[PDB]
Amino acid sequence: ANPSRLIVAIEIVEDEIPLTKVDGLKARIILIEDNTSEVGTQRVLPGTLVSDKDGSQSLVYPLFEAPVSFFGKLGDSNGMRVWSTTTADIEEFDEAAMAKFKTRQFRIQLIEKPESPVIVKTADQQDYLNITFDKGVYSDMYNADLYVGDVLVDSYSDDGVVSGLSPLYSPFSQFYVYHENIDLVRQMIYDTEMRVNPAAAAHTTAPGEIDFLTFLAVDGDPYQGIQVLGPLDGGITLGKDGNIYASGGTDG
Repeated sequence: ANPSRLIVAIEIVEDEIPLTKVDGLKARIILIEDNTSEVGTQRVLPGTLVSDKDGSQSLVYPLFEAPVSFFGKLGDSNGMRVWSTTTADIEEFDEAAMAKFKTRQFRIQLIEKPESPVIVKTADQQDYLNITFDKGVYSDMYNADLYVGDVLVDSYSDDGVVSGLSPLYSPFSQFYVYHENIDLVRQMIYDTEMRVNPAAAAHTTAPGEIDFLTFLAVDGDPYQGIQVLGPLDGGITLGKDGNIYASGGTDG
């Protein structure tokens, strides 16, 4: 009756964190479980976090949302991984593209259980897809558009034409990005950090360059104005090994 679904969100509050206090942010990645609402209609809402500093309450910002392509509880076997790029790693990434468009480059990969989980290769047979959460970014390195919304489904799909094989379809039928929420979240972290650690403006020159998922700065270094909350603290670790699955699949 109902597809499984993945909704990724971020819970943030203002608090005194440690700076290894100081005034910055307490954040944690969370999943919202809803297969009822129409896709793209999650709201920013107060979470369960409170602030030791001033009694303020956390807010929860839906970031993105992806429905599974097919009915059934088995759709709950679909999920994904996501991580930001860094001028610290083994692989490189499109540094001039980022420069030009002042946005951050991310890698997303689809996965399936049984779990390590199994990696769903893209059509062109790559292990992962290079994306930006912003529109208009075109990469000369990968000669592709990078915007997730425009490219993911399409990339894990293959109508079979010049391919000659059985049409291939993506396990996720659409990737909806909450642009406004993301911009709201990045600004928040950009501001906080420019204040806390103003040298960080050297490579983080725009709010659009903020990694709001794994909270690494471009240089590779985790922002000094964020204190991340892992599973110990009600959170979810994203990243190369950070597995998240769709849910709420119903058979009827």
